[PDB]
Amino acid sequence: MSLVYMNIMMAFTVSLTGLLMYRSHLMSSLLCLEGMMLSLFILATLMILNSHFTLASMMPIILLVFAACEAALGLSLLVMVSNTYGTDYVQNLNLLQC
Amino acid sequence: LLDLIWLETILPKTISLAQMKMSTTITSQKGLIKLYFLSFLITILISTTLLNFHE
Amino acid sequence: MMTGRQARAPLQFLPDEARSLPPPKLTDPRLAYIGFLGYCSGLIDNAIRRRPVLSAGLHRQFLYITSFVFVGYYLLKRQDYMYAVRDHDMFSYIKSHPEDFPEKDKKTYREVFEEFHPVR
Amino acid sequence: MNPIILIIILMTVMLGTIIVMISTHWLLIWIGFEMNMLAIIPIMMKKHNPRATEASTKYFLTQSTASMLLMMAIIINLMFSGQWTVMKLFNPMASMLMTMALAMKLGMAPFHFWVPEVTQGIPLSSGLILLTWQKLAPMSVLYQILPSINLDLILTLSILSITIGGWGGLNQTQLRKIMAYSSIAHMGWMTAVLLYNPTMTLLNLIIYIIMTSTMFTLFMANSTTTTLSLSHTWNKAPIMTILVLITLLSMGGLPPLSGFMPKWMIIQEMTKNDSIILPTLMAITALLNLYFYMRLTYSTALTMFPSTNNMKMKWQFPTTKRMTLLPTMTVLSTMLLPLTPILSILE
Amino acid sequence: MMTYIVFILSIIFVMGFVGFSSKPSPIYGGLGLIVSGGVGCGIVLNFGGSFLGLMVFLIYLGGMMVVFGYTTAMATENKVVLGTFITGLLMEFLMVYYVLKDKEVEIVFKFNGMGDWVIYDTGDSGFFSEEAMGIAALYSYGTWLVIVTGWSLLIGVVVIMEITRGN
Amino acid sequence: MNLMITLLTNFTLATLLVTIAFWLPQLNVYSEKTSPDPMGSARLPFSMKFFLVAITFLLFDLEIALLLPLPWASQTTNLNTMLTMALLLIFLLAVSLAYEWTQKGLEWTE
Amino acid sequence: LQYGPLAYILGEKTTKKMTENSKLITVDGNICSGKSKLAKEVAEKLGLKHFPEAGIHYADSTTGDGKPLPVRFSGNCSLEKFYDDPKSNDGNSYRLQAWLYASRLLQYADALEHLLSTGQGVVLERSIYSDFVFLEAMYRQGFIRKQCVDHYNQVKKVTVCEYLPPHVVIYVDVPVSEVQSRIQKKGNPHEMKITSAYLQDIENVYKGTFLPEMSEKCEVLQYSAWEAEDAEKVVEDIQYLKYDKGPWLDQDDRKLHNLRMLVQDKLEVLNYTSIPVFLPEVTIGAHQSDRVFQEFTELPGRKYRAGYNEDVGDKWIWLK
Amino acid sequence: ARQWQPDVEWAEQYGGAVMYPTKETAHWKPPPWNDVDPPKSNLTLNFGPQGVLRLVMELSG
Amino acid sequence: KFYIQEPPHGSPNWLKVGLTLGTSAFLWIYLIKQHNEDVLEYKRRNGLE
Ligand SMILES: CCCCCCCCCCCCCCCCCC(=O)OC[C@H](COP(=O)(O)OCCN)OC(=O)CCCCCCCCCCCCCCCCC
Ligand SMILES: Nc1ncnc2c1ncn2[C@@H]1O[C@H](COP(=O)(O)O)[C@@H](O)[C@H]1O
Repeated sequence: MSLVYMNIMMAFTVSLTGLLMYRSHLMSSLLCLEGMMLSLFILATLMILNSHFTLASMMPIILLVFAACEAALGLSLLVMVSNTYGTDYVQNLNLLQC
Repeated sequence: LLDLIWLETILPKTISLAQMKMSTTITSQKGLIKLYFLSFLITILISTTLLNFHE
Repeated sequence: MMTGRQARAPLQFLPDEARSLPPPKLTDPRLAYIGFLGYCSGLIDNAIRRRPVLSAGLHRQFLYITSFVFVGYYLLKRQDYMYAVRDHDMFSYIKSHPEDFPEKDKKTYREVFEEFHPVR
Repeated sequence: MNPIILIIILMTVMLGTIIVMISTHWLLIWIGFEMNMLAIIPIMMKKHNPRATEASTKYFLTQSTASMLLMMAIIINLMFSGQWTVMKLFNPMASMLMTMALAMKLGMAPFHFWVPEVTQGIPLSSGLILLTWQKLAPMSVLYQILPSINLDLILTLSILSITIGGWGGLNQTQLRKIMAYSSIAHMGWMTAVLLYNPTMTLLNLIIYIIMTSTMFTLFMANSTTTTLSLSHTWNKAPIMTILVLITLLSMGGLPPLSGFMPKWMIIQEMTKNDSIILPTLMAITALLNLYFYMRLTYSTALTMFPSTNNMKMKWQFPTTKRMTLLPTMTVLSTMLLPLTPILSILE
Repeated sequence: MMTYIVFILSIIFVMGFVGFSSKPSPIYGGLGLIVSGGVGCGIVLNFGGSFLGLMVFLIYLGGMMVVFGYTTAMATENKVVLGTFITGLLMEFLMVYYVLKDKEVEIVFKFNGMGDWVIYDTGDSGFFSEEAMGIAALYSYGTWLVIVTGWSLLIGVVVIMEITRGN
Repeated sequence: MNLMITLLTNFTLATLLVTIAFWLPQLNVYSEKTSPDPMGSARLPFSMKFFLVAITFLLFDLEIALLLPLPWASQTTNLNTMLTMALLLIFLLAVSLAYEWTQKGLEWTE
Repeated sequence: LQYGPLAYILGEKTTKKMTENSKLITVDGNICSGKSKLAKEVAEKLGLKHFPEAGIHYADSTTGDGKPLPVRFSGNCSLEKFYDDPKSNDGNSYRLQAWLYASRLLQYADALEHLLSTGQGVVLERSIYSDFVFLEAMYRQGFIRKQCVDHYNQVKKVTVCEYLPPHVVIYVDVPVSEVQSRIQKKGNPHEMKITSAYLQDIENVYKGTFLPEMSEKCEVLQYSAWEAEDAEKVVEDIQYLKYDKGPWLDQDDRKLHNLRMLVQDKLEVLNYTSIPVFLPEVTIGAHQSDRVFQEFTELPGRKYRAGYNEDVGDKWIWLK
Repeated sequence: ARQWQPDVEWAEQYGGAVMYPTKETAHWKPPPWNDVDPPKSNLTLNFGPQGVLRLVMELSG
Repeated sequence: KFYIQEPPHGSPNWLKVGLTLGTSAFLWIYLIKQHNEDVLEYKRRNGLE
């Protein structure tokens, strides 16, 4: 298939591996998650425009709306954690081991 | 020597102490999220390359 | 397993061809066991809230028994329907494939040589 | 939380799972998962302590990563088929990605590491919702896409889930983590019989939902979180110890309890297909779950741990709680094995 | 070169994702993701999807990344960053040189090495963009889609007001 | 291609003006100095209010994103369905704003 | 359930009845501060309901036939044996103190339940914010150990966080000399067997922690002995208050509805009173708990749920 | 003489975070009983004269 | 009078007990009606009369 499809998939897997290796910040996890969403938007948009499948042109907008509401929910979770501890560190979240 | 010690040991006790040991090692986890998501990454890489599960 | 059959008639609990089957009798052992489960539900219901277990809520224990028999009768109808559909599909497939199910010649035991193994 | 808002949010959770179940379009499957997560997050944060915020953070990240992998699997299906029907996938790689995403949504191993933490952080009723209702949607999607699932992948996930969920719960004293490793083990048991006969998958789903529903209703009825708090029930209410006795013995699959029914039908279906070894290792693993259920019953019911003086005051207050359907869910979860051929209603 | 402009913007898109995915900070992570959103929007715009690229700029970089930078800037105020950056860039440029010399590459699927202009259509669509009519069909056809999306956004407002309340 | 040339010209003129503005008054020599704020050295207090108005913007922006193809949606054959879903979306935006009002969401950013 | 969330759905809001007269006031003092009649006079001059001081048999005073039950079913403890033998062998001191704190938590739950279900204010007597003043006195006397105090503070940590403090706290300045004078002027010989440093420890924990830790999260009042003899001046001081402290200000229907759903569930209030911490002073063993529970099944009106007992003549049980 | 019911020490076996403490999972304290942790401030400004008045605020946001 | 408070179940809730007995009798008569319709439909489809 197309080579730009390989580059968008490699962008998705790069932001995947950035999401699967936490450094410190929870905001970095959310930014890797929304980079995953962005690569999904680009890939779905290129496939839908390329095949001229007209009724799926409304699909990437719905993807964008749902995952942006997902990101707003994530930011509210991060702000509750930032009120609890002070940072958005992931090593603060070690209460539920016991 | 046999029927309070060795026959008592061979079938139930080695199983008992081995399940105790492996029960400790499975829940020997330090409860940190970086550990578990790095294990998810090692899961994805071993599943793709090491196991031929995409075939 | 049989989801290709009940995909043209969706969400029907008991289809129109189920009424060709004989319904489970009201004296069925399965239905009477479900009524026993209703009695046990009444007993544990009085037990968890500290009532006289064998006396309190005869209306309530009778409602448990009535409700379990009422649900279990339709469940037994669906059970008998699905097993009847299973045997009907199997037998129509056996008739529509004669070549896959051969009539094996049943050997009489005068030809059947099993090796004798002595016990001593 | 406002009760009208609580009813609207719970109906949004149920609406998300219904939209996963009824829809024929992949985007509507993904939308149902998004609605499910988006409405279940405040159910976990009903009490607004730091443990619920941590649990909802871990739950949100795991279900969000799973939903992004689900949309990637859908998008590669749109590459290799140009269409959106919810049926078998026309790509091995989309099959592997969607099976991994549904494994992260079920909490199956080796994506299981969020289940005991999120079960421990949240309250008991939201834990009940998590461990019963949230398994209904990805098992429906796995019920629909089984002509494309890699056999070795789903069996590896299944046996690794059973071994980790068995060899984990032997150490625990928290009741919610015991239910969480029970969840991991039972989802291994459900997905292992999936490609052989999925009616047994739905049977194990019903019997698991009934047993976990009974157990969390008992845990809400006594307000117990640990093993010792469960074992101090005998002087507060003696019958609740008997009920957790019989139901914990059911969840490991004792004969002739009804929790023996699903895995007996699973070994009955896996040996039809000339797998003798794999259900043998699975039944060897399930005896560990049976062992720590025995340990919990020796803690709670068959012995009587010594109480305090304050229990005499709680003698004088019977339980003012909504124990909704608890005798019904106890009778169904233990005395159902004589009705084993009722499983054909799920065909 | 200019025939390969979607490929060039795709390479810049991957370089931006390796740039912020090595995670120096949430601030520079947001900065790199903004630059990546712009170049991925350019990738969308080079296939004729002008409305979806303007949805990227108006919604993604317009609302959501602005709220990410807004929350980052008021709630926060390496070796491994540079090493992971050069690791990912070496992986990407090995892939680039492979497909430059071979005109074919298989990472997971098999892929072409031509310019990605070769996957188009040669006709005209009359007096409408096709994608404009497809999004205009959201209201006349997508009744169920608009219902579930609007209900999810209403419950999104309700959920955020519940969990940011603190009590 | 005219668009990318124009964007390159505007970005290049802006970058050139910024380089000149940062490096022309460095050619002056004048001197060096010591150079030692209502809040002195305290940590920045996190305002819940600002975050709430940012998320309220983001949710109403998503509802706007659903509302955007209406000038193209008026051209449809199926006008009753189109008009019903359009008034439905603007009413759901109004219900979002009304729930934001009445359950005390717009406080100290009213 | 007569009250549930369906009651809140159908319109039973808690700020309808919550007028300005629905104020929670607690009058406090030492063992002989003489506040028991001041509480009744303030209750009959402000239109508030008075609750007598909870002792061993407060749960007996709420449940059943109302009479104080035998000391094996309720309490397993006494104030008089605490007065005779404060450094007792079996540890009756902390057992009595834990039973008293459980009874005060039940009393304060009844106070908030009355204040939220009827809207009628409650004059309290040594509420749950003023119960550790006796425990710390017992510990400073050496009547108990450290782990008893840690057990009580764990139970306090998992109970008092859910409840709101009262509006007004009235404190009665009576010195220890007048307290011992009224001890001799009572006539109870167990109560006459109390030394000086215990009353001094109660006074010290009072004036050093309780009024300083409540002077910010409620309105505290401090009065002497003689000026509290006229309760109408106290009622005058109550009627001219500018409420700006406590968490009473930021209460909607929903927070107080959570509080009302919490306080009417008696077992959920009494839940973490008995956390499973094996402290041997309060630990009643399994055979003894068996014996007293089976005898509790044998009491008239205690065998079943209260509307199902056939030894007291409940009718229509077969239709219940 | 009679039937053995457990002592305190047998029930102490089921009163921790895990049944068997190992050397790695030994640092655990048991979680709170009501499942609530302790959560673990007001702004001050110093307006200079930049008549002239030096206001010093104590702000609550 | 024995109890110091009036208990929540001192008198039977006649609404609830009437609902119990009426719903149970309704389920029995509807069950027997459906069963008689089923056996008559069986004997009408198979012609066993
Ligand atoms: C092929 C299969 C097809 C599908 C078949 C059907 C599957 C059905 C699965 C049902 C699972 C139900 C899980 C829970 C659903 C939501 C109800 C719930 O959790 O309500 C919580 C609610 C909270 O009330 P609140 O005021 O917050 O009080 C908490 C403390 N103050 O209230 C409470 O906490 C009340 C406490 C008791 C609640 C008990 C509810 C039991 C309901 C489930 C019954 C068993 C499952 C159904 C039968 C088998 C079906 C397979
Ligand atoms: N630790 C304690 N020592 C003595 N009395 C206590 C203690 N805790 C509560 N009290 C009660 O407080 C009362 C003192 O108030 P008064 O009714 O004025 O005597 C005693 O009679 C006891 O009922």
